[PDB]
Amino acid sequence: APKAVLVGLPGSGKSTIGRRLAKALGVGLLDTDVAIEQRTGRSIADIFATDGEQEFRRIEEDVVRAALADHDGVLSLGGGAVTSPGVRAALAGHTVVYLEISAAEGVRRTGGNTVRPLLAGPDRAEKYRALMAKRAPLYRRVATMRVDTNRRNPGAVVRHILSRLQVPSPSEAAT
Ligand SMILES: O=C(O)C1=C[C@@H](O)[C@@H](O)[C@H](O)C1
Ligand SMILES: [Cl-]
Repeated sequence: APKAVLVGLPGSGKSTIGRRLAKALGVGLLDTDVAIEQRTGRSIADIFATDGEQEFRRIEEDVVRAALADHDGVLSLGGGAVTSPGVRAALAGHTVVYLEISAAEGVRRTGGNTVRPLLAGPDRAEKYRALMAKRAPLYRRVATMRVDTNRRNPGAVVRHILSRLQVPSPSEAAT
């Protein structure tokens, strides 16, 4: 079972944090969005467009359940997986790290490299805020470790997690 399952919104640093955490632990990194494409040979968008949302979610849940069973390292969950009741059920009992950010912080961090993100109009930021209002309550439900990542360097976030994922040395009996 995974050392840590990472959840959060775009802008939470989830990709970078996952890689860095896996590097520090020396464990494998499995991203469920990548795994779905590797197992189907179809892009995320293609699946949505042809089989529909519900079928994408069923495929994703199968992938997530298999990873929870078989993967020992860091598991990075796609951003909509927790909308599936079966995924929230399957997570119970796992170590689930929620990289928590505010709506304002998320909007800032998903603006990209343009200097004047406001000039493109409010629609993208409004859709982001809507997404956070829907997703954040579900991430708080499934979390076992909430980590405030607002204005923190990704290395500090990794240290915070590592200090709360320590494993004692085994006894003689265990060895
Ligand atoms: O927010 C979502 O529901 C999604 C997030 C991505 O990680 C992908 O799993 C896909 O684009 C759906
Ligand atoms: Cl690091």
